[PDB]
Amino acid sequence: AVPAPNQQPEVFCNQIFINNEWHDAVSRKTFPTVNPSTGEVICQVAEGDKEDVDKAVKAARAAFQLGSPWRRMDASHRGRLLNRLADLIERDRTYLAALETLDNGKPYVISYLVDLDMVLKCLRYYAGWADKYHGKTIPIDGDFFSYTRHEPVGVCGQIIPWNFPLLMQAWKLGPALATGNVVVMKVAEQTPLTALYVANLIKEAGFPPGVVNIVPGFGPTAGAAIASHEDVDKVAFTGSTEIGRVIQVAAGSSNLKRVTLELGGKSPNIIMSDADMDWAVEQAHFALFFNQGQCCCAGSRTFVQEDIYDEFVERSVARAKSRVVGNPFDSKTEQGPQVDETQFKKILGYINTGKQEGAKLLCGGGIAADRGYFIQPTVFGDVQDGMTIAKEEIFGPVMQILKFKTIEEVVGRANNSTYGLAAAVFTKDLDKANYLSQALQAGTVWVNCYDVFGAQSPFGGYKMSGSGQELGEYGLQAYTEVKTVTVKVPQKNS
Amino acid sequence: AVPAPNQQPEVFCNQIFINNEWHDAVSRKTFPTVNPSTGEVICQVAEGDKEDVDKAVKAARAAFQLGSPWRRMDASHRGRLLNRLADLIERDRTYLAALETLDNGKPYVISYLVDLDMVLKCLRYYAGWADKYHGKTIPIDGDFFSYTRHEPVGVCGQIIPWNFPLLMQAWKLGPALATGNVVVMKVAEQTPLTALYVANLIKEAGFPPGVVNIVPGFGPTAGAAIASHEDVDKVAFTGSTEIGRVIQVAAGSSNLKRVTLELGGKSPNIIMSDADMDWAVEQAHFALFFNQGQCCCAGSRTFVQEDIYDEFVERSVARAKSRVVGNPFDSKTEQGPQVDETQFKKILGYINTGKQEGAKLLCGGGIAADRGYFIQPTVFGDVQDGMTIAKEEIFGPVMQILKFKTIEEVVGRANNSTYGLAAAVFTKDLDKANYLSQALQAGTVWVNCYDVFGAQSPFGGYKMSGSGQELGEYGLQAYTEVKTVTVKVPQKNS
Amino acid sequence: AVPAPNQQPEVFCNQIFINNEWHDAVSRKTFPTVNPSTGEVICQVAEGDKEDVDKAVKAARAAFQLGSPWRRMDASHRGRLLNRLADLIERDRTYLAALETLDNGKPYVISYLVDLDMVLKCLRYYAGWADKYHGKTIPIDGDFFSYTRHEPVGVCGQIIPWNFPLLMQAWKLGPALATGNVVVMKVAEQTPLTALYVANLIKEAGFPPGVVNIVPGFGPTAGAAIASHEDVDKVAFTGSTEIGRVIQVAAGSSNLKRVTLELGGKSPNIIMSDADMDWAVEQAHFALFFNQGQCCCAGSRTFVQEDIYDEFVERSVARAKSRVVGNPFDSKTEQGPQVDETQFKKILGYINTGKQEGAKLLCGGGIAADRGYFIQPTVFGDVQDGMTIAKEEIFGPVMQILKFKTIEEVVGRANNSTYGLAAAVFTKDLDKANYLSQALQAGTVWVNCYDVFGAQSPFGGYKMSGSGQELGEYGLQAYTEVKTVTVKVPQKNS
Amino acid sequence: AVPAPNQQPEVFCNQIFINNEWHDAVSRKTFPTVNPSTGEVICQVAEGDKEDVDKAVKAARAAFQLGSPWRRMDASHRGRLLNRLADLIERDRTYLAALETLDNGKPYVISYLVDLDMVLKCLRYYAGWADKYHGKTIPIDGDFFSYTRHEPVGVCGQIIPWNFPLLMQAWKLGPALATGNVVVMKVAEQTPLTALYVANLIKEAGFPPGVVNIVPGFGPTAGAAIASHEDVDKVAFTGSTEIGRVIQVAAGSSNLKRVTLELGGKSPNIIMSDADMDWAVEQAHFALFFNQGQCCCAGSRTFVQEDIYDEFVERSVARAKSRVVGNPFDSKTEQGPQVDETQFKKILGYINTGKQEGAKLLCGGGIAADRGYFIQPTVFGDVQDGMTIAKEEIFGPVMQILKFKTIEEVVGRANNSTYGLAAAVFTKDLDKANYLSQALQAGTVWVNCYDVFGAQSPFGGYKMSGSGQELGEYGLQAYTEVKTVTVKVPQKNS
Repeated sequence: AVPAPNQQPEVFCNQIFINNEWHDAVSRKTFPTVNPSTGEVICQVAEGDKEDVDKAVKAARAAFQLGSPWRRMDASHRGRLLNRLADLIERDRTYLAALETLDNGKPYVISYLVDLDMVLKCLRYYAGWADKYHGKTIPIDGDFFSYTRHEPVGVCGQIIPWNFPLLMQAWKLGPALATGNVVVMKVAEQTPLTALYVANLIKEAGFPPGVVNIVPGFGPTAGAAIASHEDVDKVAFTGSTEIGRVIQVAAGSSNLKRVTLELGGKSPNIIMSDADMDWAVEQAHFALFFNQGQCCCAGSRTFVQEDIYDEFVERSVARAKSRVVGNPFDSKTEQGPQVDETQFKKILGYINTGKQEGAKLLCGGGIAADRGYFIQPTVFGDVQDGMTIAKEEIFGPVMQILKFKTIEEVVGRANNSTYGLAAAVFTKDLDKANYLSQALQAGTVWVNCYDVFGAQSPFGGYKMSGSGQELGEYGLQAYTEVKTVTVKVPQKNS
Repeated sequence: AVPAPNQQPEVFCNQIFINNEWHDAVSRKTFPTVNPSTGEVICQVAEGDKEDVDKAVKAARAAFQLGSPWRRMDASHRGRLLNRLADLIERDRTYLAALETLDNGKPYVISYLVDLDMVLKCLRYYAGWADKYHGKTIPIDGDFFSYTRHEPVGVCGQIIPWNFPLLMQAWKLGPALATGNVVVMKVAEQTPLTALYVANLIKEAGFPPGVVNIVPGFGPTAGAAIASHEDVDKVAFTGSTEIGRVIQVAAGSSNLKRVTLELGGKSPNIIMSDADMDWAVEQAHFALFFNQGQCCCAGSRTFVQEDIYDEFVERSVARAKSRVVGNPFDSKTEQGPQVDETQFKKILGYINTGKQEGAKLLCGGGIAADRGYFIQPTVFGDVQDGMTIAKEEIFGPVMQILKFKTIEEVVGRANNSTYGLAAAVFTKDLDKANYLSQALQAGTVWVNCYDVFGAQSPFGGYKMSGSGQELGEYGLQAYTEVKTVTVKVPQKNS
Repeated sequence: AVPAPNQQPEVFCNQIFINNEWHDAVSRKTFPTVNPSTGEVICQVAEGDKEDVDKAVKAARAAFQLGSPWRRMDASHRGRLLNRLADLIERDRTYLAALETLDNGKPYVISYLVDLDMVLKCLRYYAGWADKYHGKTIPIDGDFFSYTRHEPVGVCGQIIPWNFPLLMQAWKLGPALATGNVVVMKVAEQTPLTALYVANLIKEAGFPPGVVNIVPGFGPTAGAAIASHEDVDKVAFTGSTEIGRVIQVAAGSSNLKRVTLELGGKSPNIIMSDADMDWAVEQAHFALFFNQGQCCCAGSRTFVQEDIYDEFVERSVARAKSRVVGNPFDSKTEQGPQVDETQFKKILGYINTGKQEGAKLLCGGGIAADRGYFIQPTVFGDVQDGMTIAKEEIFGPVMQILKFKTIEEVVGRANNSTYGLAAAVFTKDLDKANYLSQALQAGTVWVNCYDVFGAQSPFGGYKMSGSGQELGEYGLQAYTEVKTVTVKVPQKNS
Repeated sequence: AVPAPNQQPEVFCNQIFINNEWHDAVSRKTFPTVNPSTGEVICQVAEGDKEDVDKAVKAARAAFQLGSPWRRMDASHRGRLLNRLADLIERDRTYLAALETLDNGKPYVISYLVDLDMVLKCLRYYAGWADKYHGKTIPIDGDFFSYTRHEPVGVCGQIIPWNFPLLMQAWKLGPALATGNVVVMKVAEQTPLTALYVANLIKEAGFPPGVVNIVPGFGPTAGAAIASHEDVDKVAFTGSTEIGRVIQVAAGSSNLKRVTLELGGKSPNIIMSDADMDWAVEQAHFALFFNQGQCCCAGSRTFVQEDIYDEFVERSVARAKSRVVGNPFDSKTEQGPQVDETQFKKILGYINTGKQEGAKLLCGGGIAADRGYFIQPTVFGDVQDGMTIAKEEIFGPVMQILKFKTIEEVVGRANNSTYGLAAAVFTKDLDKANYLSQALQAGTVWVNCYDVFGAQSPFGGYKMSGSGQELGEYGLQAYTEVKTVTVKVPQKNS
């Protein structure tokens, strides 16, 4: 049941949001955001820079000041506000679902039923954490009373990617606002629209000004300015592992601000011989092709037991070949366009490599439309560990199927990586399930499923997949400062 | 590798322990504790009464007075004391292993390698909990500072059975002492020796007088006294499903003191068709025959799938037929005698019942010795739910094997009981394992194992199997009082 | 700013609520519920007995069936529904505020701005706990995977008082429904109306039938039946210190069900010489007189240091003499009538006793109106520890003001009580505030404030003040079953 | 009770510790360690470089290999070893305390009763954590079983400063080893000796080889090697606020490893007029002069209310004049030498700096002995906020006393700092303490005490005092990896 979408929704916000006010870039410069389906320009947006960031950072600090409305306000009320924002976004659910599809290109039915469901659940989840994250009282030695304060970290720099525009915004705002922090958020130049409108609903929710500031622009400028700002207490970056090094390097060189990173991966989806064929075939397909393959934890490495390899591939190629590519607003469409031309050509260049590298091209491999950034659902067979496509994150509709024999083999090959964001195991065996979920060096291991995220379930990565987690209770840690207060008492008793 | 035991351990203690001092029964009355292997008197024991109990409560009450050494005592020092006690106990491990065997009858190997092993770990485990059970600080509405204190409940009465004299003493003292309570313990008339000697080590450990008081005697008097005393803040009793209520009523009529209970069961052992036969066979035998059948969580109902019944049964009979019964001090001895004659004829009585009821006796079924309380390992086959041996806890080396076809059937038959202390499933299938562990109404579900107890692993029970928990972090709850302190402050800030 | 009250609200529910269906008593018997403002009979109400409780429990048990909608419901969905209930309550806030006044007598202004406010926040608070109450994974010894399940406890009997009809029901339902339990609630005969109407909203919110069953009636009939029921897993009773015991034996003598008690007290309010007169006096007045003095934790023992005693006493009388008593619906009315004649004659009888005992009657001491159950704000001075009025909870608008000299002294006298529900200390000294806050044997200690409850803050009592606590995260414990699942794994690694 | 020390303790360890083996530098290079009391060379010590570090890292990685002794080791057993290690350290308490003063310069009496006491307390505390850091089970939406695993981070690099050689080592090893990590530790060129001797005990303790590896040497070499190594999973650096920056970038450019920082401070000690003068003055002296001024959290900023300033100043200057400087092995000595010549000149330059700035030198201000790096207890008065001595951490026995008027004023002046490690308030008023403990922007606030550290008490910092904390349960956060495991289940039920 998905409400009919407005295929050309009108855009109301396209500037810089500061102190619950809409501003032009200081420079007066703007950038265009494009429809990835047509290549056409949707509209112009304010191009924020250092001076816009400072303005935003000045607004946040003063809103984070002791005695300020936001700082004094009940922890319970912060959650009421978060619930309100949830209420209003739901009110604007059909519109936002269409605008997200318009700028990002993901099919509307997904935008409505998945992305916007997940946004509502995440904000409502964190509303419930607002007054339920407690510090401790500590039975310290001697005649002393010791307790801890879990205060907000402060002015939080937040940079999010384009693959899940709205839900990334929610994943960040949730714990930061539930914990009493203020935010200056940097949104992706490819998909800044839905976040700019939500800032409107942030305003409509009742949130005081300066608590959430969004500065649209470009990474190296706005993004870098935040990463370098001397009055920013923490920066959360989600995006290319390349810029990540940039963020951490600038961060130590600015003020030693608190830095958490959530980068890419090359997630292994391991199908053991005793797996349910039909189910593993469909979850494997979803695992890689979901969101036009542009998922942090896409199952881009399909290991299949040799005894079943041929059948699995067969069904996967059949499955892949049936995937409907086209208008995201068309109910039948399973896959919309790639986010942008650069990414578009990047994936094509990967496929090209895969071919020359010797991987067996079984289907797709080229452009799926003369218009927009469409790429055919591509499946490579007989993929090797050394192949470029089997090592580098493609972030596209390119499926990699590797052949293995034993469980000891797949663990080492799966774990032989610089990444460790996610992984999955398909098997009926209890000991196989447990062996693997323990042995795989991943921040998330799915068993007989894939891409199952819960508002209560954390999402963190290992190795070069970064640090820190998202969702669940763990999220509140990186947005909180712990203060210990140890008071001298007349005489301690148990 | 077990050190040669003293088959004739000398007993140093047989009096009443109050305020780190040994007292004579106020009545001057004593009773004999007897070796279940020979049936002769070990020694005379002070027979505590109400008058001795009152002494103990008064001694305890004073040790818990605000400002006392124990109450002013550092939380971490509390752990050192239990850790010291552990260290003292290890020093006397060989001595204590002999004494427990002498009074209880369990093989010296098990006493040394199992029972005492878990005593050290329980005490060492809870020693680490002493200063790590935190209170909270709560982001309450209004300009207030709210935090909780986890205070000791106060004077705690503890009644423990005879099947695990030392381990039970440790399960109870573990959470009690680490969390700062004081204790008046009543030990089993059948097995008082090891507990009395341990009180002595507590003396040497450095525990302030009154902190632990032990009053040997019988239930209706001593036990009743603790249960009825109007200055007893808590009473922890483990044992008969019958007497437990007496506690709930006797205490619920006195001063509404805290009562948690850990009572008997009829725990079902479910063997699925795809389980490892050899493993299942040896585990099922252990699950029921462990500690001469004298276990609360004995797998007293072995459910076996039709497809594997015959082979499982055959394998079961030989294993039991091979089980070595005799002098507990014999290295080769697998099973000692029942704790006393009352138990011995009682179990004899049950075996008889099955025979009449039509259960197929497959082995054992009679007395294995003309001296001591030895009973033959016995196996009943083709057992049906409605039989008495399938309904009442036998607490002896009598095995019940039931046959089933579907998992939905065994779920219902397994759950159709007044008990719910534990349960087990043996299977290689993941989905069965998850299904059964969830569907089963038991406090503890073992999968592909049995009697797997962790000091860190909690021990609770459903229905009439008792309330409250033992072991793990959950144990400290029942021995802690939560006091909320709410403070007015100038101006509340996040 | 309170909306105009409807002094004669219509009654829409007055029967027995089972399976979201309205039923008459099996016997078809009914009882009258009275307006304490006129004494006149408001309406007739179904008189539930054992037979009706059998009905409800059978509906509850079936609602708790494994595979049932309530059992299968997303934990997050349980939270959505509690939020739905609060929303519908908010829509009917003015109505419920008026029916609560008519049935109970409490001032309309208080019912609206306090009672239903706290009702709404409590429900919204626990809605957020719904999917945040986690079990643990345990690093147990050996090659095992051990974790716990925090399952619902099951069929929960809830017997609630009349002093906070709506808040009490919300206080019980919140955590219970949040942990996935099903409820059979016994409401006060004096106050059945507002809770029955909520029953309508429970149905309207979307709760599956049989998840909540409310059987209004009388204690010895309805109440005892619940307390003795063999298929009830837990009984939560709140009220009379006398009746509480009936519960503990009835349940301990029934099926070993889990039993929580919430009984009265005689909470000491300690005012030190260096306290703020203005603040202390106004709080000391509030502490006892709130809700017509019918609060379990009312500060019925006012200790005032000798140096400030007289000035305080003088001011307290003036304050109470000025307290406006009358029509609860009048904005200027400060104190309405007592809940009923039973309570009415009871407290007069207590005033009588206090006179005979030699307590200094300083104001009031009699009837405040010829119609209804109004009693004058009463103040007794020079109260002594041995006096009846200083030992038994009056639950009326009767204030006791005692004299003391040292901080060492008031602690002994304050803790010299059978109860331990609440306490308070008023002072500007840090060491005095900490010293007393620790040494006071009460589940709740207020500093420079009184009756400060946060839904996030637990509410429990010491000694004979009952067990467990209400509100907070500790509130989820009493409605949870801990299941331990320990699984054998190929090879354990850190 | 202090045992007389060995004033010329023998050195038994002086090389590089890898896999429980003592090795020479690859280069065979050594460096001399100096006695800061005599200025003479104590002995030669192996000078590790990149190559020696690479060896240690591989040996660390090897001990962390899945299926290794340390990885298979029971969490509770991990605790036995830490408890064992502490035991061995206690046994060598007098020797290690002598060596620390010899190498560090702090008074033996303090080394013995403070540092080594604290070292023991840290180890035994974290021993009890080993098996108490639980993961959680999470009520995720859908038919799934979701849980998280808290695995070790891996190879943990630890660079420690010289002011608390043994205590700093413990603070790092404790949490690291309790959670199952392996260590490659860099000890200070000034104070490598006692840390090396412990390595010997670690072996006698029984830790599997490679679990802890200690590399003596220099910062630009060993430290930089560790921070840049591609196989070190996390780097924790403690020391110079300047160097702290170098680590974060090298780590950002190396392998994006986890980096926690603990830098310098300029902690404000705020004395209110109503504080206890005598207590305040002796604590204020201690707050700064402890450990020859060489504490990151030194009360280097003493704010005194104008009404009591003159007397406080009067009292503090005398107190310092009476402070004994000399041979740390002489019991009467309160203050030994600074750690070295670098530190020695640094403090002289700072004392000169304040002199030039116009700060009133009230006592000391020069060299205190011709031999070794002894410096006169120095007290500056009428210090202004803009002065360098009021802004930069001197890390010497140099006291700065500032004057203030109101509580709101000192709050802004105190918080106006790049540091936020600690703070303290002296007052008898409840509202002032609570107001200030909340408003002070510090990782740790003391009330009426200073330098009160408990193993159970977390130790972190605000602003440019670094990230992450030490001690408490919060100390384990940095040494833990969170893995979420999400399993498809037949049908989820509560």
